[PDB]
Amino acid sequence: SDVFHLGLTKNDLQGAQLAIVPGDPERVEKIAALMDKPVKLASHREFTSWRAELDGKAVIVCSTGIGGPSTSIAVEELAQLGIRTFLRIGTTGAIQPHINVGDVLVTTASVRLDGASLHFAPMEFPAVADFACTTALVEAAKSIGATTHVGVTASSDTFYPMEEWQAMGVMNYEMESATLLTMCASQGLRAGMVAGVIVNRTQTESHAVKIVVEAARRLL
Amino acid sequence: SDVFHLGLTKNDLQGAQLAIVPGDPERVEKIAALMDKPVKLASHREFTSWRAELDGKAVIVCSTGIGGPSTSIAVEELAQLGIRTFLRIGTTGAIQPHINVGDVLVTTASVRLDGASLHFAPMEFPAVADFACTTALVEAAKSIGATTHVGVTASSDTFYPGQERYDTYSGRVVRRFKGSMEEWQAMGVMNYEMESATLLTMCASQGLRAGMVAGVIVNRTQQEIPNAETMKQTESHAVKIVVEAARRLL
Amino acid sequence: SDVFHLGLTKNDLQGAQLAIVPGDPERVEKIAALMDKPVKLASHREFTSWRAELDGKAVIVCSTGIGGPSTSIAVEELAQLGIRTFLRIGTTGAIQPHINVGDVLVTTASVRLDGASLHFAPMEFPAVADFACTTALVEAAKSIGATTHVGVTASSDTFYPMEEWQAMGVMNYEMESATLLTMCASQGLRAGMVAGVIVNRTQTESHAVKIVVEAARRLL
Amino acid sequence: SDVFHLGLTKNDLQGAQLAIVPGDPERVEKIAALMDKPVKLASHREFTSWRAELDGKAVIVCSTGIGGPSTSIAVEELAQLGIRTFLRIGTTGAIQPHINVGDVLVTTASVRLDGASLHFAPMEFPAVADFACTTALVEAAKSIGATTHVGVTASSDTFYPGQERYDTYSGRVVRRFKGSMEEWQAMGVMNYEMESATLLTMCASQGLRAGMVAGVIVNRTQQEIPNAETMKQTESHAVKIVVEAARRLL
Amino acid sequence: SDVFHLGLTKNDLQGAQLAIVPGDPERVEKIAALMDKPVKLASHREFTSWRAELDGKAVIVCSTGIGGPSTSIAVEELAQLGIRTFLRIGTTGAIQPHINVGDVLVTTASVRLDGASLHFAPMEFPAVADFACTTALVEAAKSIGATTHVGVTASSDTFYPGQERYDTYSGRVVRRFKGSMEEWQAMGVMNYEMESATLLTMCASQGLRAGMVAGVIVNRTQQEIPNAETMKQTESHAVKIVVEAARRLL
Amino acid sequence: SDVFHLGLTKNDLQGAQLAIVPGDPERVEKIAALMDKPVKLASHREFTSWRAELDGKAVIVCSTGIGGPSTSIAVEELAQLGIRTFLRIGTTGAIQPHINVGDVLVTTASVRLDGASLHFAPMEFPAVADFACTTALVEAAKSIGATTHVGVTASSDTFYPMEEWQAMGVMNYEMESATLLTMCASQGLRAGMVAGVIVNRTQTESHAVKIVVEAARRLL
Repeated sequence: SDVFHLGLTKNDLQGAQLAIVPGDPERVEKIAALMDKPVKLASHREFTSWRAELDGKAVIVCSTGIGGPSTSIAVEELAQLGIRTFLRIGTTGAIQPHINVGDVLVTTASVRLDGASLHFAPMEFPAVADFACTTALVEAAKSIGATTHVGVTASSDTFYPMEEWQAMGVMNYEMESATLLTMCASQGLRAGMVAGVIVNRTQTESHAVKIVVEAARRLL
Repeated sequence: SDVFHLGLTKNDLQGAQLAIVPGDPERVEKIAALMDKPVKLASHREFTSWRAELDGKAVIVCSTGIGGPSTSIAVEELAQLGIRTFLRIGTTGAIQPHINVGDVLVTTASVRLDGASLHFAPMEFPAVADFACTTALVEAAKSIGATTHVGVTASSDTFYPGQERYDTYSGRVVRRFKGSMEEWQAMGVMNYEMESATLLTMCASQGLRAGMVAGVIVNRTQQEIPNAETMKQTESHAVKIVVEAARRLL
Repeated sequence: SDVFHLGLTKNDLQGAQLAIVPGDPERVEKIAALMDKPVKLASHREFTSWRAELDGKAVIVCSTGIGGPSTSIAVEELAQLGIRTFLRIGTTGAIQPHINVGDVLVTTASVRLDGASLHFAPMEFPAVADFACTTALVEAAKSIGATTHVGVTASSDTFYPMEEWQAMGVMNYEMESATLLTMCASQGLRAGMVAGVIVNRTQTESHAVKIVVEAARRLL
Repeated sequence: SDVFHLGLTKNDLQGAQLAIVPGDPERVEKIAALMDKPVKLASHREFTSWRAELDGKAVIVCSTGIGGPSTSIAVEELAQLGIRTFLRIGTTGAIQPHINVGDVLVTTASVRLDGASLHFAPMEFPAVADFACTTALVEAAKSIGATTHVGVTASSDTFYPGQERYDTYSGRVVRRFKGSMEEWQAMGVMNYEMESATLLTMCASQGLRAGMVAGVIVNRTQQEIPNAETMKQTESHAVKIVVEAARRLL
Repeated sequence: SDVFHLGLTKNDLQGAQLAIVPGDPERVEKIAALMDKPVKLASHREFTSWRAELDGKAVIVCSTGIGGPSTSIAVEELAQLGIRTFLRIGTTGAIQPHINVGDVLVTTASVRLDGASLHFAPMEFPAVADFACTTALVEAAKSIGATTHVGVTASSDTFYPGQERYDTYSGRVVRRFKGSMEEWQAMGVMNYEMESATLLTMCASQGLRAGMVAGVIVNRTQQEIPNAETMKQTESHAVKIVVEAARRLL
Repeated sequence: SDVFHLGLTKNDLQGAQLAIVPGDPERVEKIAALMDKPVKLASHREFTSWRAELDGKAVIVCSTGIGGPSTSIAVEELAQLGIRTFLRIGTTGAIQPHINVGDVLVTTASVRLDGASLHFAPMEFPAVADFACTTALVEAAKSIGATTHVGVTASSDTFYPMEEWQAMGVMNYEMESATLLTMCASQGLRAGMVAGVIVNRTQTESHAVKIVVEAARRLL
């Protein structure tokens, strides 16, 4: 009602200033289930949103869809509704031999191989994560005894179609973080990014979900 | 289960070689309804598929989702499934003052303001529609009596700054897109959308045929706002066009 | 007199709103000869112009010279004199095995490998042909029984100095269409492009000349 | 018949190793006339060639046509024919208020606003003139008593938008060239033309020598218009300079 | 003599695996002074090195010089010498009105307005600081009671036009940087400097750890000018921070 | 005092309108020693400046440091203090087989492989030397019987980390000339560049120092 795509009003958010933004609706419900007073708000196209409460404060969980373009819509419209901190959780493969399936990756910054990040800042600007959010993710991962790696993620527009990134120390590949981190860092919004390792070519997801919620708690 | 995202098998398509591709899964059923024997195949994320019949030949209707990355997945997997002709149907706003709500747009080629197309051809390559598809769309529009505009669409990786919108959280657009809307207007660009640069570039570079039609449901450059029922009536006409276009391409 | 290079006045055009623009003077005379009341108007540098009449309406035939830069001068100065539709005819080689010497190519759009097109629009803008002009060329080719292929053409600044274009379905190579199509599509002018196949590495020009004239007729 | 466009054989050149290259074939005869025993070799499209003698050595005079693509053809084929030194003669407008009609410009290097040069060297490579050629041109100008300016020229693939002209059909220039003329003016660029980026880049990158001189026949930044006969007199002086430059390079 | 510019041998470092890297050789001694047993190793050009001890472990302090090219030399040679952690200390101006003289800046990542970083990773790669280094710097600042800002720095190959300064000889800035300062301000960039894009990109892409802290000594966006002694006191605090950060990284 | 880095006033220059700008302090002293009334003015960071006199006119010698960025500071601040002509002297290797150790290279223009030149003009603008300065360097080299080559130099941001430049006739590699030539040619300042060949992979520095001084003399 207040926004073009999400089908939400400011009032729906009950003062929420933080959102957790996974890609998929099934993951949204799982995340909200970990919190208090979970309520489904809306479901339009790729954007399924729930509301919940952490330490007496409202938090929103909203799916992004696939890629920077849909992610860009979700984040902008949530910011219009008052959210100032965004935490993404995903699941990925790793490209480094020492990263084990079951490990947790906290992204400090992303390689900008997407198209949407350029709609926010020129290529020379860093797709960097917020320091508070990065710290909270690392703390919450240690809190549940997760094995954690912290570093750079490669972010692109294609799922499928060179070992330069490995030689440069890149941890993993995904499709959304470049847009998310760039759009937030260049517009006065805080953003964090965490992922669970589900596969590694050189070689247990509920953890990342718990970690993102517990991180959110430290940021309220 | 033959493909990685759509949850479809080759046999499910019943030899179908043309697909109609809306963005929104809510629209899949209602366009399948215009055809014979509509059946719901699968529904996974924003990829909802239905199969139907037109003049005795199997046709698929499948949603793409929002943006080029999502669209590329849909197109790639359906191509694997044997689809060789893709007709995009949409609803859009216009960027020219003389284009009215209720008009129909057929896109000859797109301005590539996206990222995913670059994975299929370099920027020098044109995001051009197939001649046969474009002709069928133009002829179905005219047979229906629609007011039709044929030309260039700007295809953007974002709904907000790539479309030079200022009524946003930050109120700012990066220099690349500052003044960009006036530029496209002066160049004769008809409209903005978010999926066509990917669709048209990947099909033109891979021996597949694609076209795109859209109904105008709003115009940012006009003061008058669109009527409630006229927006729903423009959507039904666009749907009619795409089906009647498909009939000529079978 | 009215323009910098062509040596023409508005009055010279006698109301003409369409021009056929081949590269070479010998081709201009050949094209004008097919029409009624052919008259040579001027010859300065690369630009040799004739006037003629089709169905009682004035049409101009004007040579462009070699490449986007000279082509850009001819088209601009003809537009200043009132032309709003431009049809190019050339002769080329093909790069696709199924294209035969004697076949006719109608270009829907061009790969922009030239420099001059960038003086009109940034690289992301399509070097696309006008739909009416494209339709008229295809119709006129069928009218005389020509074997016709319709698709993308590669357009560059060099005649001589990778099989990526073939793998991408590109029909042929030339030097002028990118500038022509981009400059017209970005400035509210209609343009079409047709060529006769004179050679094919993977392997009868009067036809293309007749086709361009008959196409012009349908566009008046 | 040794080359593909000029319609010339090696023997036709009589061992000539320097060529004077105007753009317009109308100018070929009149510069050949300043030299001994002028003979018309060939004339095909805008490639008109004449041969002459200077201090007993054979010299060629050949037109290039308009733009880099045309020029590249001329230079490439003449290089094949054994030409190793190229002197460009032209007439030009100036872009600086203090450069007067009747002045002479010798170009040290060019701003590469063209496409064809990129086929010979990447953009990082300078479109720089040969030192010996530049020196000869500067010395011939001074010996004649010409008012001479030595510096950078902007070389454009277009006469209109690349030169930021607004008095055109559309009245618009793409953002790349909006404000570009004021930029070059502030950087000390002398003039605009259309062939030098190609000429200078291809010669500098291939072990060939090139220079360029031009007579100023107009100035867009001045209110006064040029006299009729002063434009023809500036052209004859420029021609004189290039011949006298050629004498020192033989 | 093990390296080509610093005039240092491996053994000179005494197994040191962390280095503090100021720009100015005048600052090398005074930061080495905060530590145990400071000794002057070498001094060649703007590469002055001192060694010291912190909690019993050898530490190096080495100047980088001005700009990315100079810095790349220092970092490369020290890396060869076995340094694996680099902490940059500087003094800087701010570009945000709410950042006050005497505040401290810890850089999370840098805008890459330089050339040398491109030799280590493509532009798409982020000029990002190490998490452990950034954490140590932030914690040392807070332990000291400093007012701290954590975020993005713009790193430029020039002090004047890349920082959009107009009070220069020419008074002009090339279009790329015209309006650029307002752009960075709106994006939340804290400050300008000249070495970090190179430092952070080369370390992040080569398995080395780097961070950067700086004391604010001036603010172009504020009318009030900085006090004389407050500039020297901000410098001593920054130095304190970097040493105390180093203690946690050993 | 008048400038941010160099520690100089206008008065320090005593009317000087030409500077010789080598990279290193040891070279500055050597150059000033060749002239009359040499006086050290200042030494801050990379910038060590001396004043001297040639034919009764003041000249400054000031070191630049390594690379375009430091060079850019020195040249700008000297221009603010009234210098309008700059001559660089260096020592380099050659990449052409016919260039001998002991030969002298006068650069007409540079390949722009640096980052700082772009802060002054876009890539299409030539990193070209001033004609007067180039002429004076060639004359002064002939004056002492030096073997001289005149042509293009490649200029980059890295000392260490393809034979395209050789095939294109490039004489040598260094790190400063691109910034110097571009920044001067685009801002109404004259600049020249000369170097002595100290090594050649395909195969006596005081000369270049004498040559730069004698060149300066001709430009006053």
